[PDB]
Amino acid sequence: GEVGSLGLKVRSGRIYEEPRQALRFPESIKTFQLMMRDPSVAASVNIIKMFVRKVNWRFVPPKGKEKDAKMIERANFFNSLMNDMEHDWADFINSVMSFCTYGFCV
Amino acid sequence: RDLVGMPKIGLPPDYLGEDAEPEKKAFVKYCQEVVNDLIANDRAGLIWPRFIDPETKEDIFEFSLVSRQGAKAYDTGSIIDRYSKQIMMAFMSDVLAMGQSKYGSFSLADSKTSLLAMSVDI
Repeated sequence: GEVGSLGLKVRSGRIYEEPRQALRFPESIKTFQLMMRDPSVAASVNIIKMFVRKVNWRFVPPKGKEKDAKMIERANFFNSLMNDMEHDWADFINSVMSFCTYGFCV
Repeated sequence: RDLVGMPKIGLPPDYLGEDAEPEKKAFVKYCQEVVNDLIANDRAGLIWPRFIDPETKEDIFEFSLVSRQGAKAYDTGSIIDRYSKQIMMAFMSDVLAMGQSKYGSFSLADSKTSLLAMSVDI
């Protein structure tokens, strides 16, 4: 059993980890826009997004059972349904790539 | 607005005016042409009147080149160069300044694709 707890900050629902007021979610958003304005920061967090959005994805059965017809047809169905989304996979990667600017993306 | 070296002519207030004697007014007119037409040709030179006033021990007429006693604080030349690289860095177009290298290429299928070349791929 979990005899302890990974209690991070739990101040008032908002995570109060960062001891600096500016870099907390109510104002961290602005702070991140302000720092995003800078050229060096913009290019440095743009190259990472670049590299992530460069590769493509294709579903693959596990190390073993890669010859099973069930796994192959499941992979085909997964890939087709990935292409069946109204927003393309690349668009999903684009939406995720807010990842760098904030550290999380729901 | 870098007026260093500009010719400055100092005349007594009597010379400058409309009621001044014709001789004085003729002198002012000549100084106007001298200002307007002086260059650094072969026959460049000057024959100016010189009278050191016994009082104040200073001359009344002088032809002098205006001089500055300082230097501009910031070097504008290196300042602009920094921003130009930063702009190219934002678009990752350093190939415009640096030029084509022998280890960079624009070919997508090549194993050494340039940063800018991959951007067009995206």
